[PDB]
Amino acid sequence: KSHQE
Amino acid sequence: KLDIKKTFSNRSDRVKGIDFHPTEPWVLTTLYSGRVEIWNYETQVEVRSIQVTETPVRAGKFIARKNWIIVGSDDFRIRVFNYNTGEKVVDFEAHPDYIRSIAVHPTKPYVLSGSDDLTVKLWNWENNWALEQTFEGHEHFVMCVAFNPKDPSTFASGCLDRTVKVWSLGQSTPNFTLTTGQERGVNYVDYYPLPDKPYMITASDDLTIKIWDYQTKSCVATLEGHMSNVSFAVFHPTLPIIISGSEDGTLKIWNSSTYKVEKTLNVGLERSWCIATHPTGRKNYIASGFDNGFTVLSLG
Repeated sequence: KSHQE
Repeated sequence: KLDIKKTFSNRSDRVKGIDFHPTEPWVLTTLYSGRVEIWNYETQVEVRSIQVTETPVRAGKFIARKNWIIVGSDDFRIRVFNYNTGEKVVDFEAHPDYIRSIAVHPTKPYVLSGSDDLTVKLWNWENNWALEQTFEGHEHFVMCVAFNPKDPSTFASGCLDRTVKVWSLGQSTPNFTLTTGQERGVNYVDYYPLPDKPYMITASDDLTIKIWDYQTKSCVATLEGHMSNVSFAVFHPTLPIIISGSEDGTLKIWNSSTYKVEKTLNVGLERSWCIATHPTGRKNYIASGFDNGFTVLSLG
């Protein structure tokens, strides 16, 4: 998952 | 005169979304913890807060028109609350994946949501929040949606597929696609609000910010200076400046004519994720959300 944060 | 003053800062869990109320000295924050807060930044007192969900709430806007806030979360849902009573107005599944961004039409009862499901959707609150249109074409997470303030029958989506698409309400394909050359994708897109320039601005994980002429599709300028992912870049509505924020933990103020950095700020709250500018430019207020809280600044 890209850009989870 | 650029005379930056801290109006109010408080600590919280990571804030992913932020917005100014247009007539009350309030800022809305939406947190990675599922919580949303509305602070009066002048009295430094919380006006209302809600534990909306357990998942991150990445998007949040006031709908002053209706005394609402609208929020979107990783649990796939759009929720609307009355900020005077705290009452939940509506609660529906909007996308089968994360909601990254929400935009509100200035005169019509329309809301746009951008999602990891590769789409933008248009909801109509005068038609029971019915889904009126789905905009398909993007090939990765759409990270940001924004109406053209000079013509809100059009809007832009910024996407990790390295493009910005500009669309017309009522039409199924983009009016144009901008191939940005920002190879790690587009995290953010914003319009210059004034009629003298047909400008848009994009921010990327590739550490660049780019300015675009939306009539010729040309890159006007590339702004370098950040040392980690650029989370956002926006034109200030009244001051001749650009404001950006980065995972390098800084805010940068750039001259909008020369495109040179005028000021770098480390407000001490770690990584920067989101931005808002006061709609009418009151006290030249801006606000940004960070890993460790938010700050509201007066620029001059």
